[PDB]
Amino acid sequence: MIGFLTDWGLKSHYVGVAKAVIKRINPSAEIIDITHEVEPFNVRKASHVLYRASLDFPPSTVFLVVVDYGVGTSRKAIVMKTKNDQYFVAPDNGVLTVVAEEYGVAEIREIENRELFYKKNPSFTFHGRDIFAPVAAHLDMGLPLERVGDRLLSYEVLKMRKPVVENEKVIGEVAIVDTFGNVSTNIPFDLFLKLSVDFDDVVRVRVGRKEFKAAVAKAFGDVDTGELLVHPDSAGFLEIAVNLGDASQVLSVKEGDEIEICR
Amino acid sequence: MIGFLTDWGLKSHYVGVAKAVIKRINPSAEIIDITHEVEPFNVRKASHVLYRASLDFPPSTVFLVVVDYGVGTSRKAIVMKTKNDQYFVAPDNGVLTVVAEEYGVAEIREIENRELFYKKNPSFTFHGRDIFAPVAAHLDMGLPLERVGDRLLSYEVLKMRKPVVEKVIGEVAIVDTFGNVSTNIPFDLFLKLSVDFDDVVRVRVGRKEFKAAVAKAFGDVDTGELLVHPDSAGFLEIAVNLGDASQVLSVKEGDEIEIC
Amino acid sequence: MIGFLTDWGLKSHYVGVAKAVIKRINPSAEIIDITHEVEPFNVRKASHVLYRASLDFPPSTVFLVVVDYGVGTSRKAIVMKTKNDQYFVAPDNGVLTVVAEEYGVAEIREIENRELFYKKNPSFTFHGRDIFAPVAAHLDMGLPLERVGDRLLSYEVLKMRKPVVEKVIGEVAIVDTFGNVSTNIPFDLFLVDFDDVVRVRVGRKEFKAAVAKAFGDVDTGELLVHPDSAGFLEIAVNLGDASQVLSVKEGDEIEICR
Ligand SMILES: Nc1ncnc2c1ncn2[C@@H]1O[C@H](CO)[C@@H](O)[C@H]1O
Ligand SMILES: Nc1ncnc2c1ncn2[C@@H]1O[C@H](CO)[C@@H](O)[C@H]1O
Ligand SMILES: Nc1ncnc2c1ncn2[C@@H]1O[C@H](CO)[C@@H](O)[C@H]1O
Repeated sequence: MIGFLTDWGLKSHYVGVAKAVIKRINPSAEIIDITHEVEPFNVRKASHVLYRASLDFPPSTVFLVVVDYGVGTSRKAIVMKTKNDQYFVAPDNGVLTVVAEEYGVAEIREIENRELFYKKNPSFTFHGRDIFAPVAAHLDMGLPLERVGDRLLSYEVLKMRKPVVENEKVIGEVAIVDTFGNVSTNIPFDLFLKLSVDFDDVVRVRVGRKEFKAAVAKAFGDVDTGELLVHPDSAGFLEIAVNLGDASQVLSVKEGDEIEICR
Repeated sequence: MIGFLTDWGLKSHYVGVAKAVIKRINPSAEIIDITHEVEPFNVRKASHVLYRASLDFPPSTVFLVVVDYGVGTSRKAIVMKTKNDQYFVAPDNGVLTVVAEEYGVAEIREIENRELFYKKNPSFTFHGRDIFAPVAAHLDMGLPLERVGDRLLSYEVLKMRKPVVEKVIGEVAIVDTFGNVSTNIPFDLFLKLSVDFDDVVRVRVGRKEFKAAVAKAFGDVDTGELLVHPDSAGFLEIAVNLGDASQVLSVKEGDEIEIC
Repeated sequence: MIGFLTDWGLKSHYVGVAKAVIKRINPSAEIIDITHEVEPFNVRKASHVLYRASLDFPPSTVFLVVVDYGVGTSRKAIVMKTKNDQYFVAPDNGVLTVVAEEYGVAEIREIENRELFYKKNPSFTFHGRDIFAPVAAHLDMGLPLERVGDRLLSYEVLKMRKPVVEKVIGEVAIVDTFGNVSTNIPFDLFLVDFDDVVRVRVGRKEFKAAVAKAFGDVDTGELLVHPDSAGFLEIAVNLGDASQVLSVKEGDEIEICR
């Protein structure tokens, strides 16, 4: 199957034309949209969403990831193979930073085989349709990776301050704010569990100059309606939520904001 | 096939990983999204959307319904088979109220067979992915109902105000993209008011009253005018031709409406 | 395959039931959503989106186009085949204006064969589900065009001002999610050369913009004029929102001077 992730939006016809190109190449291709609502050009956000979603896709899955503000420039178009046997077709702009770091890099190829393109002369600003989609389509069809082009020894990496445990607390950043307003950080709940904390404990969540108390719980309903809670999200990350409410509003936080959780 | 309905939104990756899990259990599963934009936690809205959508799905359809604010709590995870031969995989929180009342209940099973789960250790807040989705996939693929778990004799029901005639009185059930206001009032029940097409009735919402023409199509009235008619599911719906009824009437779902 | 375009939105269950209907007629039907977020009743916007998307769909593609404010009225329901071998199932309200003009019309049939319907008695306001969807499904299965109904020798046309060159002038056709402003001006006509700086006039205000190939060819936040993925001249702000910066909306007149 092909996992599809972009910042194109479902309002425009861009997603549909890319799917048409894929289906023209392989009528039997299975395309699963991860999301097409990544905020415009937000590669940092996309890198996180990609990793978390990839955890639920099987080995051999080909991911079409296109959040490409540098489309048409000298930035490289690449295909990465992670040590967990998954494939990623994307621009070399750092969007593959998290999967590369979490799964390990097995091999990286630059897309040079023009025979895999949808058009002889790709549009200057829509490589997603003319280069990335068809390449993902061919790979998902059995095309050997080596046929995409020559290997690369490096790839662009997004500078990120790794979440660490230091003196009774864990420091990190807000990675994703979902539809409910739940605030998921880049702090692994396992890392958080090294602060010798447990469900039913109460910890302090610090955002900027504010400090909130929050119960460590398993489910939203484990606290009264409207109350804050700290729990592990579906991908194993520490998330802050408000039962039947919006944590991003209560904390007044947005993606990228530094967040601290004291024991 | 599988009818998918949630309050997860299409912006998050939640819907995609759920479909991936389903596709992993059954590569040829046909998944049709009813909607994933149900307002967060709004089980009442979902209960109506579910029923109206189900009317166009064939018998044997397995519906995956997940608007589950109680995920991870003691609330039951169930599978309901209605008398019209449709199956519903959902939390026991009242979201299946309308399909239960309209189609009647044939059987109810509590999801207990852990071998039907996606992961050995289900997440505390994403049963949609770890329990409901895979169970819906297995069911849509043949799995006998008895393989789900023990039977249940009752299910949580959403308290509702059954629409009656005496004028007609009901509630706004769904406000769609266009702002059309669909009620829980069957258009047939309304016709038992000696009313007829072309007649002008009065719409009473809150403390305001409007004049509305009984018509068949939006274009049967001048642009911007209010009309009362049967929507695609047989329910009385109020709309503004080339306009937004919800804005004009300044009404929201759950709102009580009166037609004299 | 079927290209699906409407103004129904993805929030409502309408799109879903329409797809269920297509699938019941043909379980193997391949449905590709072009968009369901066309502004309500905006047939003009839909006509441009339909054409631009259709350029990337193969011949023999069946397009289900339903932006039908006149649903339930005397407006005709039709099936149009264009000379580029694509089929369009839609209301006769001008939504097919652009594909008809750009590709040329091969034939038009009024939908009269009721055996192609979803139900004997179609709803008054959801022909998308009861008439258009099933018809598109059948055509996609190989149903001969002559089996749809009788031929029509005309169709409703949305009058439109054609862009020119004298500096060139045109109108904003589509503003995408990024805020990029795509016009109805073919970038070929426009072709001045890349790297030159031109003037963009949007009513009373004027802006300077670089003619470039990639958004990144200018500095962050700067304006550029380039060909979009369909070949139309588009105005964009690198890493920004041109629609906001230019304070323009679809339908607005746009001028570009050397
Ligand atoms: N105005 C813009 N500035 C920079 N990048 C853009 C702009 N519009 C679209 N893109 C990028 O084009 C890519 C698709 O080719 C998208 O992933 C998007 O990030
Ligand atoms: N902050 C929250 N409070 C209560 N329920 C929630 C919250 N966030 C998500 N959910 C529920 O989790 C379910 C998915 O597991 C969704 O159907 C949603 O209703
Ligand atoms: N209030 C309304 N006025 C006019 N047309 C409408 C209204 N609501 C829905 N429609 C049309 O009904 C069609 C679907 O049957 C849609 O394409 C939409 O344009």
